[PDB]
Amino acid sequence: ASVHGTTYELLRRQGIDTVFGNPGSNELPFLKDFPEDFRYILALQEACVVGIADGYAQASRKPAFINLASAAGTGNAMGALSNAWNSHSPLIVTAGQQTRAMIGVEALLTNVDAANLPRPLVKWSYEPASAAEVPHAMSRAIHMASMAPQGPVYLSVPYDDWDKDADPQSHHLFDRHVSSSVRLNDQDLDILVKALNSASNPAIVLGPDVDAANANADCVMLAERLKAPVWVAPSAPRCPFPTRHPCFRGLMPAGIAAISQLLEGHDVVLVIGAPVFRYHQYDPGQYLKPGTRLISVTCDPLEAARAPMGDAIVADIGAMASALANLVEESSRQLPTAAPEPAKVDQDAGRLHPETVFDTLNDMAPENAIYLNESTSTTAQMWQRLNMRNPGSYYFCAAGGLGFALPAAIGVQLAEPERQVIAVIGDGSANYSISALWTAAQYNIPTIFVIMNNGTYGALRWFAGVLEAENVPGLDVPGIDFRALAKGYGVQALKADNLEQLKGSLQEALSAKGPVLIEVSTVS
Amino acid sequence: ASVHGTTYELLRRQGIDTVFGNPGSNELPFLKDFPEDFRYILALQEACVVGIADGYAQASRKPAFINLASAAGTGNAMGALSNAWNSHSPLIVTAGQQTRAMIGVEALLTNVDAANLPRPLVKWSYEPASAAEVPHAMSRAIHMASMAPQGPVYLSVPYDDWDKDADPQSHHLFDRHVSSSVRLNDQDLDILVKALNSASNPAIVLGPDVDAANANADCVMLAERLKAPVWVAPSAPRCPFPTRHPCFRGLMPAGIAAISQLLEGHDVVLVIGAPVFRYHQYDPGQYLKPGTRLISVTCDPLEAARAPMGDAIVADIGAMASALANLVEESSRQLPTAAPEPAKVDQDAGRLHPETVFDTLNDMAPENAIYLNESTSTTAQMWQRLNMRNPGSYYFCAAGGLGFALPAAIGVQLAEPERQVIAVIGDGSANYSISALWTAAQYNIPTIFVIMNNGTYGALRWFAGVLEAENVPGLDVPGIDFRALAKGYGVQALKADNLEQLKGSLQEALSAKGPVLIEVSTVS
Amino acid sequence: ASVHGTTYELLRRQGIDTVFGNPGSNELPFLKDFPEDFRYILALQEACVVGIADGYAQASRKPAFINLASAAGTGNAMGALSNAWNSHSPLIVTAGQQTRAMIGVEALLTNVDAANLPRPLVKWSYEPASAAEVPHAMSRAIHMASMAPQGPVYLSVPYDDWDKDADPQSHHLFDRHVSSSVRLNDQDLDILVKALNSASNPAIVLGPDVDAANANADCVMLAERLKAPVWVAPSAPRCPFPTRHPCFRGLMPAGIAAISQLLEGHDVVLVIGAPVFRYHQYDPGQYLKPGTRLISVTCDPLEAARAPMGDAIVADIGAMASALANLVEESSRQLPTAAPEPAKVDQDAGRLHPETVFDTLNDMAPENAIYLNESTSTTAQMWQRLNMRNPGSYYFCAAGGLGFALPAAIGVQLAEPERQVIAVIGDGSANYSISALWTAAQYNIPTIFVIMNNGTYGALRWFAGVLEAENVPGLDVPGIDFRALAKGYGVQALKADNLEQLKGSLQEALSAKGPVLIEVSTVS
Ligand SMILES: Cc1ncc(Cn2c(C)c(CCOP(=O)(O)OP(=O)(O)O)sc2=O)c(N)n1
Ligand SMILES: Cc1ncc(Cn2c(C)c(CCOP(=O)(O)OP(=O)(O)O)sc2=O)c(N)n1
Ligand SMILES: Cc1ncc(Cn2c(C)c(CCOP(=O)(O)OP(=O)(O)O)sc2=O)c(N)n1
Ligand SMILES: [Ca+2]
Ligand SMILES: [Ca+2]
Ligand SMILES: [Ca+2]
Ligand SMILES: [Ca+2]
Ligand SMILES: [Ca+2]
Ligand SMILES: [Ca+2]
Ligand SMILES: [Ca+2]
Ligand SMILES: [Ca+2]
Ligand SMILES: [Ca+2]
Ligand SMILES: [Mg+2]
Repeated sequence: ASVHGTTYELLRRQGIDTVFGNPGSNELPFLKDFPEDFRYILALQEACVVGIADGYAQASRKPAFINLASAAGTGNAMGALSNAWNSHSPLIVTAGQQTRAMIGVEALLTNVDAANLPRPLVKWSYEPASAAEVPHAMSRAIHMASMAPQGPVYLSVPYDDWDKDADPQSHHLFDRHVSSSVRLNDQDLDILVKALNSASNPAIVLGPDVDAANANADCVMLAERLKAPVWVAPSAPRCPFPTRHPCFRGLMPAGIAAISQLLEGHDVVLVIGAPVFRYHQYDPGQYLKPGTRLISVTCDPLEAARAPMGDAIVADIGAMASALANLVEESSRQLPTAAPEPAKVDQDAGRLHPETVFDTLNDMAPENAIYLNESTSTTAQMWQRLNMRNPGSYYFCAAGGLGFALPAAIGVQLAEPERQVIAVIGDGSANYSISALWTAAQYNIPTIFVIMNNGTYGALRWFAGVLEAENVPGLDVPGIDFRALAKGYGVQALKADNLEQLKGSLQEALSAKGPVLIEVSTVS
Repeated sequence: ASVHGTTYELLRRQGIDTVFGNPGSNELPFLKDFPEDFRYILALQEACVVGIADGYAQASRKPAFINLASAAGTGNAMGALSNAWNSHSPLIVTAGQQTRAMIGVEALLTNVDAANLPRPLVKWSYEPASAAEVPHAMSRAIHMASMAPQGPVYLSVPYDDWDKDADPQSHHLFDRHVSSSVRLNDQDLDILVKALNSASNPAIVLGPDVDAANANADCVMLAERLKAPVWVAPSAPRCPFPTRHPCFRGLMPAGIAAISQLLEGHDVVLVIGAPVFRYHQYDPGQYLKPGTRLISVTCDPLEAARAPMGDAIVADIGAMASALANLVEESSRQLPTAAPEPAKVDQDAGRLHPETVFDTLNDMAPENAIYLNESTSTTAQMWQRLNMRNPGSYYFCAAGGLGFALPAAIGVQLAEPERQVIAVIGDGSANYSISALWTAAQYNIPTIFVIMNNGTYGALRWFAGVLEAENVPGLDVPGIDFRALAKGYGVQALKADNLEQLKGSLQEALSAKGPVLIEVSTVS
Repeated sequence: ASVHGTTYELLRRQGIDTVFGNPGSNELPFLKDFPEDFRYILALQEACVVGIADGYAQASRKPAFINLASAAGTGNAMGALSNAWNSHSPLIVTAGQQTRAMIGVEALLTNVDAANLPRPLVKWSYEPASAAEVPHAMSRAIHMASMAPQGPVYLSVPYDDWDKDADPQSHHLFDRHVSSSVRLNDQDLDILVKALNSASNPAIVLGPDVDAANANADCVMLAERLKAPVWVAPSAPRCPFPTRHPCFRGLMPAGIAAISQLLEGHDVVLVIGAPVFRYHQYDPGQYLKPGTRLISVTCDPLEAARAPMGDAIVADIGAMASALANLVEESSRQLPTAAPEPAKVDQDAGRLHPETVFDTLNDMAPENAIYLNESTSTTAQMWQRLNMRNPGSYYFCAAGGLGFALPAAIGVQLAEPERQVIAVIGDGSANYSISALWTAAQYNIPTIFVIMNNGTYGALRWFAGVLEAENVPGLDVPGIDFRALAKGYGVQALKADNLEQLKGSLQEALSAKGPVLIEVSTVS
C-alpha cells in the first residue's frame, strides 16, 4: 500500500471522513485520488477553513481534519488557531511541504522550520523524517488532538511522501483506541464529595469544557442536589448550562475584584471545566474573599498550574461531572430562585437597540437554535436575553480573536443540520473572515448571519472611554454594504432598519432553504 | 513581604526544603538570607547539580529544586535534563537573569531568549514579566513539574526581582493542592478488567513510572492474580518489580522483532508505566505477532500518542495499578515458575569478569541496597545477577545520557540515608560528571562508587562490531587513575585487581563512614 | 559515492581536517572508515570537546568541526556554546540522530525536535529531510559558521544517512567560496575618515573581533595616526592590542557610568569589533557624557541594533580596520604616553598574592606566550601585569561561562604548537571541565595549567559584599587536591606554596615535554 492509501485508511478507521481545506500545490499529491467516502469542504481563505473546521469539531465533539497550503496557508490560519487553543478544539492541521529533494535549496513553497511556525498555539507540531513514518505521525496527530486537554496539532508532509510505499506494520495504527476518560481516585473523590456535602453555601462555576464534554445535564443534577447557584466562567467560549434553569446566574464579569465579590459568602466554590479565571479587564483586588475556598476541576494541567488560588484536580470533565452528580447528597436547602425576566428596553421605530435584537431572536428562533456571538459590545445583553435550554447552543471566540464566528457558524451548521444556527456578528467582526460566506452558499449550509451594523468598533470605543483615552485612530468602519458582500458570495441578503423589518427579515430567513444574511441597523 | 520572602514561604509550604545549586552572580540576590530551615547542596558543575537533584527526586518521589547560574549554568545542565525528561523527573530548574534594566543591552550574564534555552527538554519554561509575578510563576513551576506526567520545568528570574514587594494576594498560592491522581472511569475500567480476566495467556510489561509511583507491590498482586509473567520494558530507567519473584522475566531486549517474539503466544499484553517501547537497536520486524493484543497504561499523553500499536489509557500509574490489582480475578492457572539461577562465569585470579562483580555485589550488599548503573556494556548481566526485592532499587540514565549515575547516586543516597547506594559505573562514564564526587565528600554522603575499568568505551566497541564498522576513532580511554581522582575530591579510594581484592575492598567500603570509590580492573 | 564519502570530501575541500568529538552510537556510521588524512581529538565530556574546539577555532581563525552524541552530548555542551556564541566562534557542531525508521517511536537516543535543542545559542540549526540532502546541509553549516558574524551552528544527521548514495550534483559544493570580507562604501567611508581626522581628542575602544580578524596591527597603526588612547571593551574575551604600546589604556570596567566617565572629554570614540557595551555590574548613569559621539564598527547586526547610543557600521572587522588605518591622516598631536609600571605588591614567604603570580608569569614566560584566564577575581590585575605584544595572546570565557579556559587552552595549544599556552584558572573554575586534562595528556599537548587555589569562589564573595548580601550558601570549595586530579588524568603536577616554589615550578613547567599543572596556594 502507498502512504496515501494507508493514511486515508487510518483516518477513516479513526472516524475522520471530512477534510476542511484550501488547496495548494504541495497538497495535490495528498488530495488526488480523494476517497469517494470522504467530503472536502473548500473555503476561500485559511482563517475561514480553520474556523469552519473548529465550529464543526466543537459542535460534533470529535476531531476535525484540515489541509492547508504550506507556510502561507498555515500562517493565514494562525489567528484561528489562537482561538482553537483556548477552546481546546481537537483540530488536526496538516500542510504540505516541498518535495524532499527541494527542501534544502528552499525552493518556493518550502515551509522553513515548519514545526516552529504554528508554535506556541498547538499541542504538538511535527514534520516526519521519512515517507514511511507519515502514517505513524498522522496517528500521533489524531491522538494528540483528541486526548484531554484537547487542542490543535500540526503535521507537515513533503509532497513526495504520499506515493511511497507504506510500512505494512502501519496496520497496527488503524484501530488504536486511546482514552483519557479518567476521574479522581475513589479515596480523594470521597473527600471532595464530603466537602461539597458539608458546604453551607456552595456555588458552582462552569466553563466551556463542560459543554465540550456534554456534561451539562450532569452539572444540572449537581447544582440541583447542592442547591447551588451556577455561573458561567468569564469570557465564555460556550454555554455549559440551561440559561433559564433556576440555579443559573449568568456570565461572570471578567474581573478579579468583581468575581471575588460575587463569590463572597460562598464557602465552597466548585469550578468545573474552566480556567481560573479568564479575566480580561484590569480590576484589581482579592482573588477570593475571606471565607471562600475554591476547588477547580480542569482537563488541562496548564490551567491547574496557573490558577492563582484554590485546589485543583486534573481529569476528564465528563467523567468527573458524572461522578460528582451521582455521588453528592441531596441538600434539604431551598433551590435557588430563578433570575428575573430581563427588562424590555424602550424601542422606537428607528435603529435597533441590541437588546431588541436579542429579545426578537429569542422570541422567533426555535428552542434548539444554536447561537454564535461576535458582536463584541453586546455580549452581556446577549447572555441575559437568550433562553438556551440545550447543550451546544453558544460559541464565542475563545481567545478573543475576531474572524471566528462567521466561519464557525458554517461548521456548526454542518455538524448540526437539524438545529438552526444564528450567528450574531458585529459589522467590524464580519470582515475578518467575510469570504467564509461563499462556503455556506456553495454547499448550501443554511446558517443565518445577523450583522449588527453600528458603523464602529463599539467595544473599543467603550474600552477607550474607561481609559479616558482620547485621539485613538481607527475605531470607525463606515461604508460597508453587507448585503452587497452577501451577494458577492452568493448568499441571500436582507435588511432590517427597524423592528418591523427585523421581524419580517427573521421570518423570511427562518423559512429559507439556504444561508441568509440580515444586515441590521443598530444604535451607535 | 518581599518576593524573596514570599517565594521561600511558597517553597516551604509546598514541601521544598533543599536547593541543589551551583551559584552565580545573578543568583546571589535569591540565595542571600538563605532560610535557616533550608539546605543548600553545592556541586561543582551543573550536570552534577542536576544529576544529584534528579536522583534525590526520583528516590524521594517528590520534586527537587535547583538553582543554576544563568545561561551557562543552564546550558551545562542540558544533558542531565535530557535524562530527566525521559525519567519523568519532577525537577524545578531555576536560573538567575540579569537585572531588568540591563537585559536590553545584553550585559554579560544576560540569558537571551531564556525560555527557549532548555526547550525541548522541559514541560514548561518561563521568564516572568514583572517581579510581583515571580511567586505565581514559581507556583506554576512547582505544579507543572509535579502533575502527571512529571518532568523538568524552567524558570528564569531577573535578579532585581527578589527585593521587590510581593503581591499580598500571593498568599493564596501557598497551600494550593493540585492532583492528577486519576484513573479510568468505572465503566471502561470494568471492560479492561474483563479483558484481563478473560485472557488465556496474559503477560505484563512494566516501566519506570511504576517504580516512580511506588506501584510495585500492586503490580506484584496483579501479576499473581493473573498468573502472568512480568517483564521490564526496554532501556529501563528504574526497577518496577522484585527481580526474584517467580513471575519475573527480566529486562526486555530493546528491539522490535525481539519484543514481538517474546510476546508471541500471549493474547493480552498489559504494559504499565512505560513507553511502547523504548527500543534502541535496529531490529526490524513485527511490532506484535498475530494473536497478541497490547493495552498500555501510561501517565504521559506523548507516550500514548506515539505507541505504534495497542490501545492506551492515560492515567496516574499508582491509581491505575491499585485499582487493577484489587479488581482482577484470581486465576486458577499455575503461577509462573521462577527464572533459573544465573550461571557462574569461570573466574581466574586476574582481571574481573563483570559477572563476577555483580555476583559479589549481590552476595555482600544489604538486601535493601540501591544500585545505579552506568556500566553500559554490562547491563544485561547486571539485571540477571542482582536480587532487588524492594522498590527504588535501580537507576539507569533514562535518555542514555552518560554523567547521570555518579551524581544521581549521591542524590539517591541523600534521599535514602538508611539504604546503601552502590553505583556501578564504567571507566568511560565516570568522567562525564567526575566532580560530583566532591559533593559526597563535603556533605559526607556515603555512596559507594564501583568503577568498572576496562580502558575502553566497551559498548561502542560492541555496537561497531555489529556494524562491521572499522577504523572508528575515539573508542579507548587509557590512562585514567580513578583512585587519584577520588583523592582529588576527598573520597576514600580502594582498588580491586582480582576477586580476593574485590571482596576485601567491598568489605571495607560497606563498613566505611563516608563515600568510597573502588577501582575494579575488569576484563577488556 | 556515499553520503559519507561526499561529506568528508566536502570537509577536506573546505579546509577541515580535524574532528573534535566524544563518540556515541548514532555517530559510529559517520566516524567509521575515518579518513586517514583527518585527525580525531577525543575528549571525555562534551563541554570539554566543545571548549577544545573553540580554543582551536579562535586561535586558528578558521572553523572547527565537532561531533557529539545525540541529544545528551549536545546538551552537555550547551554551556560551552553560550561562550562560543559571544565570542563569534565558527564552530560546526554535528550530532548523530537515530535511524530514520526509529525516530517516530522515539527510540532511545532519538534527539527530539533536535534543531530546537541548541537554540538560542546557534546561528543556524537543522536536521536534513533526506540522506542525499546531508552534504548540502553540511555545506550550509560550514558557510553559516564562517560568514560574519561568525558563530556556532548545529546539524543533526540520522545515522542511516551516511551509507546512502549521494547526489552526484553535490560536487558543486566542494569548492564554493563565500566571502563576507566587506567594508563601508567609499562615499560613506570618506565621511567617517573625515570625522576621525577632525576629532580634537579621539579615543578608540577595541573588542574581540579585532583579534579574531587579526586586525591588531592595523588598529595599532590607526591609533598611532590618530594619536588616540586605546581601551579594550569590557568583559574582554580576547586581547586586541599590544598591552605595552604607549596608546594602551587597559580593560574598561564593565559599567555604564564608569565607561562614560572614562570617555568624558573625548569628542569622538571609535569602537571596533565590540558590542556597545558588554557591561556586567549594575552601574547606572549616562551612556555617554555630553560632548562625546560614539561610532561603532561591528561585524554583527545584533550588536549594531542593541547599542543604546552611537552610530554603527556593520562590516568585516579586518577589511574596515585595514581601510581606516590606511586612510586616516597622521595627526600632529603628541602620541599618548605609556601607562606607568604596575606596582609590586608586598609579598611575604607565604601564600601568593595573585599580583605576584602575574608578575612572575610575565617575567618568566616567553614573549609569544598565550594566556587564558578563568581566575575570576583577578582579571583586572592580570590585564595590568602581562605584557602581551602579539595577537592571539589572551582568551577569557566570552559569555562568562566557567569551564572554558581549561579545555580551550588545549585547543589553543594544538592550534599554536610553537607558542607556550599558560592557562590561569581558579580552583573553582577548574572543576567545570576538569576531565579535559586527559586530552592534553593523551595527545601530549603541552599546555601549562596554573591553578589559583584560594579555596573559594572569590568573585562571588566579592559581588556578595557589594550587595551587602549575607548568609549566601555555596561560596566555598575546600578540599580539592589538584595535583591528585592531574595525576588522575595523567598530567605532570607541581605545587607552589610560596614564591620560591612558584618560580621553581614555573621553571620546571616551561622546560617540560608535556602538559603540566601547577597548584598555586593563593591568598584568600
Ligand atoms: C483579530 C482581531 N483583531 C482585532 C481585534 C480587536 N477587537 C475589535 C476590532 C473589536 C471591535 C469589533 O467591532 P464589532 O463591530 O464587530 O462589534 P461591536 O461594535 O459590538 O464592538 S473588539 C476587539 O477586541 C480582535 N479581538 N481580534
Ligand atoms: C553524554 C554522552 N556521551 C556519549 C555517549 C555515548 N556512549 C559511550 C561513550 C558509551 C561507552 C561508555 O563506556 P563505559 O566505560 O562507561 O562502559 P562500557 O565500557 O561498559 O561500555 S555507551 C554510549 O552510549 C553517551 N551515551 N552519552
Ligand atoms: C558555568 C558557570 N557556573 C557558575 C558561574 C558563577 N561564577 C562562579 C562560580 C565564580 C567563582 C569562580 O571561582 P574561581 O575559584 O575559579 O576564581 P575566583 O576565586 O578568583 O573568583 S565567578 C562566577 O561568575 C559561572 N560564571 N559559570
Ligand atoms: Ca420574549
Ligand atoms: Ca452531525
Ligand atoms: Ca460595530
Ligand atoms: Ca550468590
Ligand atoms: Ca528521605
Ligand atoms: Ca569501559
Ligand atoms: Ca617584571
Ligand atoms: Ca596551527
Ligand atoms: Ca578561588
Ligand atoms: Mg533550546
